[PDB]
Amino acid sequence: MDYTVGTYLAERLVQIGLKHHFAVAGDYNLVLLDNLLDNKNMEQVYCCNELNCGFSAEGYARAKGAAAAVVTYSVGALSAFDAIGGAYAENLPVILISGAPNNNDHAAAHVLHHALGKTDYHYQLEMAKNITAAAEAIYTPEEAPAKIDHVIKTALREKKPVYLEIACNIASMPCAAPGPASALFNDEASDEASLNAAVEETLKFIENRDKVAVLVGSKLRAAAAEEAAVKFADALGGAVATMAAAKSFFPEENPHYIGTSWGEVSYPGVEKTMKEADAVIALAPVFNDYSTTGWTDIPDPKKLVLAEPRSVVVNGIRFPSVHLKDYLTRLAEKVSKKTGALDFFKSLNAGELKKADPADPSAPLVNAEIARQIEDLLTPNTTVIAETGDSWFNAQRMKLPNGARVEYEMQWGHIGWSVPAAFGYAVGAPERRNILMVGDGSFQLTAQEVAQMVRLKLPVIIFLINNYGYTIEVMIHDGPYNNIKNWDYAALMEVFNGNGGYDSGAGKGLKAKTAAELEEAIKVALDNTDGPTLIECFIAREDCTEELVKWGERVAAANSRKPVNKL
Amino acid sequence: MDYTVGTYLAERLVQIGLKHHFAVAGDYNLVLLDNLLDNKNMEQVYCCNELNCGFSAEGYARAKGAAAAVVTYSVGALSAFDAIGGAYAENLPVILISGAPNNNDHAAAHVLHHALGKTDYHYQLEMAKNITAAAEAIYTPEEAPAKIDHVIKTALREKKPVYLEIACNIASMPCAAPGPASALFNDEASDEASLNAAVEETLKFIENRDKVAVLVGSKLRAAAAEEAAVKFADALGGAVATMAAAKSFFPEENPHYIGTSWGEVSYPGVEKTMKEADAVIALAPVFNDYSTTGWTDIPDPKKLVLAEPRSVVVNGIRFPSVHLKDYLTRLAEKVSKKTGALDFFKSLNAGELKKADPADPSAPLVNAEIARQIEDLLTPNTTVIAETGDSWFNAQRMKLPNGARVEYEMQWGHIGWSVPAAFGYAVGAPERRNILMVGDGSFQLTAQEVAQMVRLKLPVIIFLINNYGYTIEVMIHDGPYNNIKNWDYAALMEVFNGNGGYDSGAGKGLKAKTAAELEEAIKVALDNTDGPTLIECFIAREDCTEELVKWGERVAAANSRKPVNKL
Amino acid sequence: MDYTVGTYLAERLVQIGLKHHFAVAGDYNLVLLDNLLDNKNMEQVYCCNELNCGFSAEGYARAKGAAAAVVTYSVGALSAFDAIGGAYAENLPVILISGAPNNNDHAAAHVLHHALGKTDYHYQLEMAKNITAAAEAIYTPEEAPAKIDHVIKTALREKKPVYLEIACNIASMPCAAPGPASALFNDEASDEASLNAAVEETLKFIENRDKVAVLVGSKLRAAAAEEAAVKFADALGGAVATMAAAKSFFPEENPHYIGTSWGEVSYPGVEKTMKEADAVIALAPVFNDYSTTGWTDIPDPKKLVLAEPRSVVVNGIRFPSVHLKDYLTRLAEKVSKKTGALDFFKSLNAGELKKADPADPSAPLVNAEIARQIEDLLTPNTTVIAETGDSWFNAQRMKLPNGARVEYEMQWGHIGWSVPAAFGYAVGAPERRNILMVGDGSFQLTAQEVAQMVRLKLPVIIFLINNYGYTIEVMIHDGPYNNIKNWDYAALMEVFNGNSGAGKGLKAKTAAELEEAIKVALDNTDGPTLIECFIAREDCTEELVKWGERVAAANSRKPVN
Ligand SMILES: Cc1ncc(C[n+]2csc(CCOP(=O)(O)OP(=O)(O)O)c2C)c(N)n1
Ligand SMILES: Cc1ncc(C[n+]2csc(CCOP(=O)(O)OP(=O)(O)O)c2C)c(N)n1
Ligand SMILES: Cc1ncc(C[n+]2csc(CCOP(=O)(O)OP(=O)(O)O)c2C)c(N)n1
Ligand SMILES: [Mg+2]
Ligand SMILES: [Mg+2]
Ligand SMILES: [Mg+2]
Repeated sequence: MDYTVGTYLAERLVQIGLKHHFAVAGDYNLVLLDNLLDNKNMEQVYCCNELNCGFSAEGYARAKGAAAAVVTYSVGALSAFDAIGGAYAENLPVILISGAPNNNDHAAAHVLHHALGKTDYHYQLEMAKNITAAAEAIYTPEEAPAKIDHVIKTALREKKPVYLEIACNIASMPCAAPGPASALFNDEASDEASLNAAVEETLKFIENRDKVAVLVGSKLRAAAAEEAAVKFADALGGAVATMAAAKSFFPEENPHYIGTSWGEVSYPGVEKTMKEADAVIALAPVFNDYSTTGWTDIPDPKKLVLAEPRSVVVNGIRFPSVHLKDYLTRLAEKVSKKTGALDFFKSLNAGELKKADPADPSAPLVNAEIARQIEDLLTPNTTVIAETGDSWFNAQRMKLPNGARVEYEMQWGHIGWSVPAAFGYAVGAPERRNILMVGDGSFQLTAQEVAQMVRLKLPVIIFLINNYGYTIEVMIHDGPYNNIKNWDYAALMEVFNGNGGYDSGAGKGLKAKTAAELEEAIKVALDNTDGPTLIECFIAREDCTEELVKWGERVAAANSRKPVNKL
Repeated sequence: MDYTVGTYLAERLVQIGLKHHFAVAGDYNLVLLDNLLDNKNMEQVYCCNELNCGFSAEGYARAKGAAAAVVTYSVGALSAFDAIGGAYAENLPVILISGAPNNNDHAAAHVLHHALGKTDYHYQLEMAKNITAAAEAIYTPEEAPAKIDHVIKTALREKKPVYLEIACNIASMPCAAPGPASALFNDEASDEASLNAAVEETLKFIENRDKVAVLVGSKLRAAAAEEAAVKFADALGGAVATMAAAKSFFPEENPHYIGTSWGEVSYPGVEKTMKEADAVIALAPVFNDYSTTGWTDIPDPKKLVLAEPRSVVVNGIRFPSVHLKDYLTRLAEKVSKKTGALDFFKSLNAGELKKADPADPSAPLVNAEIARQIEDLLTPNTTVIAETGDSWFNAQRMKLPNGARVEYEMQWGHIGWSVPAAFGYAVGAPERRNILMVGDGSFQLTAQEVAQMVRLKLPVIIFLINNYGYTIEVMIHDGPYNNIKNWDYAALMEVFNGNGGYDSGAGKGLKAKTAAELEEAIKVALDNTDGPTLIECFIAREDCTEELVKWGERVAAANSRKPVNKL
Repeated sequence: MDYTVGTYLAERLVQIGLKHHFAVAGDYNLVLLDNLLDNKNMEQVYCCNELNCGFSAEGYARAKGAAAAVVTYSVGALSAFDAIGGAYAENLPVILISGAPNNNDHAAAHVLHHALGKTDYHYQLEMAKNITAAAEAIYTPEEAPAKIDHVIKTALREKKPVYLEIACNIASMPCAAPGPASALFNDEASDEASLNAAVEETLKFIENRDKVAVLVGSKLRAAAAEEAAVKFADALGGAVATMAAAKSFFPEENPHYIGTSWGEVSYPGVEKTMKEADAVIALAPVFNDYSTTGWTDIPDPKKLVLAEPRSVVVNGIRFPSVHLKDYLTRLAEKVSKKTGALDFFKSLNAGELKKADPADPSAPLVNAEIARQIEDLLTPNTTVIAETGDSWFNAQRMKLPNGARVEYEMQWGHIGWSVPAAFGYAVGAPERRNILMVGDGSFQLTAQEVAQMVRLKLPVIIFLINNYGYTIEVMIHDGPYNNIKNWDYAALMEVFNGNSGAGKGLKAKTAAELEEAIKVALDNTDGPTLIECFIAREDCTEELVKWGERVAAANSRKPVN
C-alpha cells in the first residue's frame, strides 16, 4: 500500500484501537476528511458543532481508551479547545486534528478566511500548546509521519490529549507507510530497584500501623491499575473507599468496599473510619477543592502513602519511575493481612446509606424516587453518564453491581459535557445499556447532539431532570442568573426525528411526573431499540440531595475566602 | 458613591454606551455577576452556552458599538474564545470578562475545579493574548481600575476585543471610583501635515486619471467613516461599488452607487468598470481569499489608492496617523468632479441585476422566490443578519433602501454565528425590524439561542432555509460530511415556549413550501409582536444562487493549489 | 528616492532622532546592515557582543530619547533580549531589529543554522512578545511599511522597547516610501474634562492640608514632565524630595529640594518631613521592593495624590487620559502656596547630609574619599553613569549642580549594564563630561565594551572600584559566590589599545594617587581613562548596610498560610 498524509493518520488511529472518529466539515479539512474516509476500518461520525465534536470524542475515549476529533481551522478548533482542555483534565487521549491553511499562504502577506484578519497563522498552534501534552503543525508531507507518530505516542503514554494541524493542500500527498502498532504503545517499564524499594518502604511504614484504609482515586483507570487494585485490596483485607470521582473504579460487591469517601458527605461510617485509620494508601488520587469538600477534608500527611500513576511517595521518599499497576501487583504479593480499619468500620454499626422506600404511584415525583428507579435498572452491562449538577450526588448514592460503570467529568465540570459524551460513549460501547442522567440547565448547552443519537439509532436512555434551573448553583450562591428558560424537553425528540417519516428517526420523548409514569416511561425506553429515549422528569427546584446542600456551602466558603496578607 | 471592583467595571461598561451585558453563571463569577447586577443602568442577559454568549455580545456590538460577555473560568472562557476571535476578525469591541480562582490559590500547589488538573492558572490569560488587543488579569482590587480602563480604552481605540479576568474573591472589594466617560474615548487626532499630504498626493495621482472608481470596504464602519464616504463620493461624482462584506456601508439609492464588486460575481457592469478605471480609491478594504474570489480578482497595484482606517498609501507613499474620516472629509472639500468611470458604467448598458418574476402561488418554493419576498419586506428601519452559506449571496443581491442594514460575518465565517448574533443585535436595536436569514446547517450549531429570543419577547423574523445540508460546501467539494440530520425546525418553537402556558412564550414556528405559504407566514410573523417567528422554508439541495457555484469553484481551486518549490 | 525594506527602516530611525545605531553582524542581517548604511544621516556602530549591543542602545536612548540595535537571528537576539527587557524596565524606546531566515524556509521542513534544529522559526518572535510593547515579523516587503511604522509609534508612545525581525532575502526589496516624521510623534492630548477635574480634585484635597510634600519618581523623564515639575514646585512652595531612582530628575539647587526619600536611608530630616506631611503628591513613582527599602517605606494611602504619566488618582477617583506634563502645568497655574512641609523640614535643624573631610594624601584610599573627589568633578555638563552596587549609594550622596545628570538602572539592576550603557550614552552625548562609576564584579560581565570607547575615541572617565568582589551581596547574604577572580584592571587599557588607541589605565591606592589620576583623565581627550581604585571589601557606605538588611529580610520572608 502507498500512503498519503491523511491515510497515514487514519491508519495510526486504527492501530491504537479507534473504529470511529468524529468530525465537522469545513473547507480547510475536506480533502483530509476524504483521506480519512478512505480507511475501511473506521467510521467517520459527524457532529452538530465543534464543542460537541470534542466532547463526543472525550466520551468515546472513556469507552475505547482513545479518540479523535477533526475540525476546521480557527472557527472549529477554538471551541473544540474547551473540550480538549476537558480531556486533559480527565486524563483521556483525544487526538484533535485541525485543517489549516494552504502551505503556500505562510509568510506570504495573505489574509485568509476563518482567521483573525492578520497574515499570521501560528496563533492556533500556540493556543493549543497550553492544553495538550504535544502539539504539532504539519506543513509538508515529509514531516507528517514523525509528527503524527510523536503526538500519538505522547497521548497514549501520558493519557492526555494532543493537537495536530495539517495544511489543506497536502492531505493527499504521498508519504512513508506506518510500521507496526506495537511501537505506539511502547513505554518505559518500572525501574526495578525503585519498584522493590517503594513496596518495601510501604511494608516498613505499615509494620506497626494495623488500621490501613485504601482510598481509590480518579486516576486509577488512567494508570490501567483497576484490576491490580482489587488484588492488593484482597491481600491487605483493609477497608477500601472511593473518592467521589472514582465511582465504579473498584467493585462495590467486594467485601472490603465501604463506600464513598467525600468528607462530610461520605457514606455512613466512612469519615470516622478514615479519621481513625493509622495509614491511608491513596491510589491515583486527585485532591482538589471539590474532592476535599472545599478544603475541609485533606488527607493527614502523617498517614498518607501516595501511589500515583507513575510515582510513589511513601515514608518520606519519592519514587519516580514506579508504575502503579506494578506497585499494586508486587505489593499484593508481599503484604500481610491488615484488617484493623475494616474491623473498626464494622464495629461502628453506622449502617448502610439511608435510602427512601418506593413512592405512592400518583404522588408528585421526587428526586429520591427517580434515583430509586434508576438504581433498579442497573446491570453489570450498564454505564451511567452523570452530569455536573445534582446528578453527581444521585449517581454517587447508587449501589453498583460489579461490572456497571459510572462516568463523571468532575475535574473539568463543563455543564453540558454529558450529552455529547454519552453520544460518543454509546458509539464506542453499543453493547452496553447506556444511561444519561442530565439536568435541564446542562442539557441546554449541548442538546443538539441528541439528534446524532437519533441519526445513528443509538438506544441511549436519557433521564432529563427538569427542576427549572441551575439547582447546584442555587445551593452555592443564589441569584437571577440561576433561572433558565424552560423548554418542552420531551417534545424535542420529535424535532430531531425530522419530517417524522418512519425512516427519519426513532427517538421518543416521554414525560414523568409521578412514580407510576416513570415506571411506564422506563418500560417504553427499554423497548425502544431503534433510537434514544428522553424521559423528562419533573421535580421541585429545591428537591435535591441532602449531600448537595452540605457540599455547596463548603464550596461557596472556600471560593469566597478573603485574601490573606502578602507583606 | 463608593465603588467596588465589580461596580467599577459595570460603570465603565455603562459609560461606553452598554445598556446590557451577556452572561453565563458559574461559581468563579457569581459575586462578580452580583456586582454587575447592582448597576441600575444595565440589564444582565443570560445565555444558554458560552459560545452563544460570546456571539450574542458580538451581535450587540454591531447594534451599539461595543459589548460585554461574562463567563466562568476555563469551561466558559475557552469556548467563548471562538467568539472573541470572531470579534477580532470583524473589528468589534467586545469585552470578555472571566471569573478566575480565589487569589489565595496562585502559587499555592492547589488543584482547582474547571482547570487542567495542574496547579497553574495562567494558561487562560496566555491563550487570550492571541486573539485580543489587550488582556489583563486582576488579582487584587488596587490594580482593578487601571487594568479595566486600559482594556476598555484599547478596545474602543483599536475596534478589537479585549480580555479581563477577575479573581472570584475580590469583586466586592473597594477600589477607586471612575472618572468621566470622555477619557475612555480619548484618541489621537490625525497628524495635520500627514492628512494634508495624503490628500494632496491623492489629487496629484488622479490629476490625469479621470476614470476614478471608489471601492467601499468592510472596515468602513470600524473607522466611523460611512458618512464621510458619502460626502467624498458626492464631490467626486465617480462610480462607487461595495465589496461583498461592506453591503449596507454605502447608501444604495445614491446615484453614484453601481452595486457589488466581487470578481466574476459582481453586479452587471461592475467588473468591466473596475478593469477600465484609471484609479481605484479603496476605503477600508479587506482583501482576502474570499473577497478576491479565490485570488482571481486582486486590485491593480498601479491604480490603487489604499485608504485604511488609520493610514493612507497613495502615490507610493505610506501615511500613518491619518484617520479615514478626516481624509475623506478633507478630500471631499478639495477634489474636482471625476465622472469618467461612472460615465463608462452607464455607457455599458449592462442593465440591472437580473431578478426572477413572482412565482405561481402553489408551485414548489424556490430560492429565488424566498429572496424576492424578503427583499419586499425591507424598510429603512430593517436589519438583515445573513449567515455564512448561500444566504451570503441572497442577501448580496437585495436592493437596500437607504437606512436598511445588512450584517455579515465574512472574515471569521463561523456557521451558526447568526442566531446568537441576531439575538444580541435585537436586544441592542429593539426598534428595528430584525430579520435573520440562516441555513439549516448553521442553525443547528447555535439553535438554542432562539429560546432567549422567546424569553425576552424579541420579535425577530427568522427565515430558516431548509435545503437538507451544507450546500455551500457541496459547491466547494462534496462528500458525506455535507449531509446533516434533518429536523422539524418549525416545531422547535413550541419546544422553546415551554409548558406552553400562555405566559411561557410567544414564539411561532411556520412552514413554507410554496410562494403562497411564504406570504401568509410573513404576515403572521409581522403580526407577532410578543416573540420570534421562525419560517421554515423548504427548497431543493442544489437550488442555490448562480453566484455561489462560480465563487465555490474558485475557492476550492485556491485552497487546493499545489505546494510550490522551496529550494 | 526608491525605498527598500531596509532603507524605509533607516529613514524612520533618522526621523525619530537617531544619529547612530548599534550592530553585531551575522549572515542573516548583512544585507540589512548594507541598507542601513545607505542612509548617511546616521552612523552604524559595531559592538563586541549582543548583550552589550543592547545595553549600548539602552544608554544611547538615555542621551537621545530612542535607539536601535541590530542583531542576527537566535544567537544574537536571545542574549540581546536581556538588554531589551532592561529597556522595558527602564522605560526606554529601544528598537531591537533581528535578521531572520530566508522567507522561502518557512513551512518548508528545513532545518537552519542558528536555530534549535527544528523547522519552526516563530519561537524568537513569541519570546520577544513577553518583553516588548510591540513585536512584528516582516516576511514580505509589502508588509514592512506598516509593521515598521507600528513598532516605532508604539515605542515612542509607550516609552518602551519593541521588536522587529526581517527575513534575510527581503531587506533590499522595494516598498512604499515613508511619510512625514510628524506622524511618528502623534500622541493623544489629555482629555480636557479629566485634566480639569483631576486638578480641581487635587485643589480640594489640599485646601486644608498645608503640609504638602512632592515625591519625584523615576518615570518623570518618561513622561517628559521634568520642566513641568519645576513649575509646579515653584508655585506650590512645598517640600520636594526625589526617590532613589529619580536622582537628577529635579534641580538640586532649587530651594524647595530637600534631598533623597528612601526610607531609613533618606537624607536627614526627609523621613520625618514625609511622615509629618498631610498630603504627598507623587510624580510618576515606581514603588518596588528596592525603592520602598524592602517594603518598610510605603506611602500613606490617605495622604497620597498619585500622578502617573498618563493618569491621576486623587481623592478616591481615577482619572485616565491625563498626561502628567499637562497636569503639572495646569496645577502650577492654579495652585496656591502650601509651605507647611518645607517649613517643617527647616524647623527640624536636621542639617545637610554629613560628608567626610579630605583624607590624608598618603593614607590607604577609602570609599568616602573616592566619592568626595568624584563629587568635586561634577559640573552642569556632567553625566554620571552609576552601576548597581555600592556605586548606587555613593552617587545618591552627591550634590548635583543644576544640569548634572545621573543615570541609574535600578529597576532592571543587571550588573555590567554600566559599561556598554556608558559607551552608548557617550556616543549620544559626546559634548558632556561622561563619568562611569562601576564596581569590579560588574565590570567583569561586560568589560570588552571599553574597547569600543577606545575605537571611537570617547573620553569617558571610568572609576573602577576594586573592592575584591560583590559587596552589595556581602551586605544582603554572604557566601563564597561573592568572591571573584581579581584582575589587573588598569592593564586592560593597553590590551584594548592593541599594538590605534589612546585609552589610559591608572591605579589609585591613596588620595594623592587618585588626585593625580583624575588630572591625567581630564587631560586625555583622545580616549577613555580607567582609574583602578583600591579599597577594602567592606569599606562601603553606611546606607548600603542598612538597606541591604531590609532587602534580605523581604526576600526571605516566610510563605504566609
Ligand atoms: C460550561 C459551563 N458553564 C457554567 C458552569 C457553572 N455551573 C456548574 S453546575 C451549573 C448548573 C447545572 O444545572 P443543571 O444541569 O440544571 O443541574 P442541577 O444543578 O439543576 O441539578 C452551572 C451553570 C459550568 N460548570 N460549565
Ligand atoms: C464553526 C464552523 N464549522 C464549520 C464551518 C465550515 N462551513 C462553511 S459554510 C458551511 C455550511 C453551512 O450550511 P447551511 O447553514 O445549511 O447553509 P447552505 O450552505 O446550505 O446555504 C460549513 C460547514 C464554518 N464555517 N464554521
Ligand atoms: C546580570 C546580573 N547578575 C547577577 C546579579 C546579582 N547582583 C546584584 S549586585 C551584585 C554585585 C555587584 O558587584 P560590584 O559591581 O563589584 O559592586 P559592589 O557591590 O562591590 O559595590 C550581583 C552579583 C545582577 N544584579 N545582575
Ligand atoms: Mg437543573
Ligand atoms: Mg443548508
Ligand atoms: Mg565590587
